[PDB]
Amino acid sequence: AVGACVLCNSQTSLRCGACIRRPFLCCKCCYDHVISTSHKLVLSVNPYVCNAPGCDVTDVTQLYLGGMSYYCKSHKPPISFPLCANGQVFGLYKVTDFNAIATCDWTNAGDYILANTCTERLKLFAAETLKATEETFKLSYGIATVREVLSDRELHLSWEVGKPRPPLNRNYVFTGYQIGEYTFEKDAVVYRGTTTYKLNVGDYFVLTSHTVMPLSAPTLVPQEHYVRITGLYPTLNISDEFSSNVANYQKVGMQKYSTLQGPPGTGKSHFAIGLALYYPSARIVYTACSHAAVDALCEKALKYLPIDKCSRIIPARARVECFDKFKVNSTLEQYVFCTVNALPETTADIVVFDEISMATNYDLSVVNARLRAKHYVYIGDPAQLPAPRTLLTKGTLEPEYFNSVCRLMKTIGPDMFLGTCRRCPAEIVDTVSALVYDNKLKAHKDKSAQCFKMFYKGVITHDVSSAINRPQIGVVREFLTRNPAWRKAVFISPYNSQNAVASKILGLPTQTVDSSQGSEYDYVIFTQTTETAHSCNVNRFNVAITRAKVGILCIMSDRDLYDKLQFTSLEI
Ligand SMILES: [Zn+2]
Ligand SMILES: [Zn+2]
Ligand SMILES: [Zn+2]
Repeated sequence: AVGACVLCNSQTSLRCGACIRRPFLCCKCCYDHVISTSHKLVLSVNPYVCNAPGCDVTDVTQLYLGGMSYYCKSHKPPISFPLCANGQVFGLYKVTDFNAIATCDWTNAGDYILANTCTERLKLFAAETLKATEETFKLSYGIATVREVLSDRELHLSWEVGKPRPPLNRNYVFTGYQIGEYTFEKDAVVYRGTTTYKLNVGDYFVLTSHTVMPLSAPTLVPQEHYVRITGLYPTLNISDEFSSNVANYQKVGMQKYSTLQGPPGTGKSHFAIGLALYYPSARIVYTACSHAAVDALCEKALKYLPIDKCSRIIPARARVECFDKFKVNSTLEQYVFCTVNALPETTADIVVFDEISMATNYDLSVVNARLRAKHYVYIGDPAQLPAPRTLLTKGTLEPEYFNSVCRLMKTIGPDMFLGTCRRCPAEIVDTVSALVYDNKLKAHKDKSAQCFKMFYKGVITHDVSSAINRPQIGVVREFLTRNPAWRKAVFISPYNSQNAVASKILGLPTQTVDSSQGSEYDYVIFTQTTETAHSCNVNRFNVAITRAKVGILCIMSDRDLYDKLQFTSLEI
């Protein structure tokens, strides 16, 4: 019970017993906390409570040191010192932002803003507090017990009365009782077990609430600039394919950490793997939050790096099928491909952290904690989608508050920018260039003349809160009869329930914008479904239309985003 103060580091015996993370606070900082918030319980070796029998005064502002023990006003002896005096709380070795972080419920955008604009030690406190609150909220939702099993991909669920019903999408992963992790999709519900188990009638599902480990490492190690490439040895014989990136690879080697903003299809993955080929002896750990982002780096490595120096690290509690062509769990291979949550304790010459828009400060810290590296490279795009904030319901989280890397990218700018989109027809590139990239994204491809927009509000129905627009799906169905080439299109919409209906009426493969990110398709059909904040979010809209290599059809509800699309308008 003798640690360091989360605000000024000063050693102390005092934690805050009201904070859910119980942070060590120094005498000066502990006072400024307890006098300004509803937080009054101060723990030490013993708690700061009235030592008098039966007395229930725990508020430190109402307590005194009577010799060696603690008493309230009613029980203190004549010779006693008030625990709160001259801006201090009595303890051994004798904050506005900290107070907002410590007391907020994380339902408001301003909470996240302050967790990303505060000091570095307060970013870790914020990250721990948020994640603990997120997990304790999971305990609040109602248990689902199996009433009857229809098929191998359908059952009917009995929901706990009194406790709310969680959103039934891919985002909410349940644990069966352990018969493995299970997900659900909309009385018939589609059940997807990570284990093919005969789901017995009477078995129940709960959202797995995990213990939040404390953070120690910063989100971002302190920046060091070097005059020469440090601890890395470049090739001279370097493949013409990666000639464009060489000046940026020499920037990576001349700084402790670097930021790469790579808009869609600009060569992020190419940049990541080309770093290995430019420093052929350097040990590189490839990390991202999702298995899909780590698999994508694996696929690009399989093509350019020797397969006997690559390992795919898989946690023994396997959640979804991931990359199978590398040696599994060989922690010591020159090239290690691992999700942030599964990272081992190791060192590296270079750490490459991919899809940085999806990373939380919690993740940024866990990386700096498990990996000690000569160089850290952060790759992604603050104009693409952040991790879902399940507690955030009031206000939108702007890109500059996604995490510490995105904040640097949006304030001082990224160290390196991939400026040329090679995936998308120019109609899409020009639209997103103006929308989110300040006219700095350039199109390699010509206009395809296969990018179309239709303004059609249709009719919005709701599967609980998830939205459906049957007319917008109807307009698409009529388009498909006249446009046979599009028969191979991926259907994209901001809503699972819109996609479930699109799948039955159209038979097209189906993707939410969020699940589409990092993917590409020749033809995309996008139905905006609604004019909500969710469906009008410029990041989500940017990701939606930059999935397409050849054609896109956008059935829009929002006049603003419709008018911004530099697409051929359709009638009907
Ligand atoms: Zn302090
Ligand atoms: Zn507190
Ligand atoms: Zn008392």
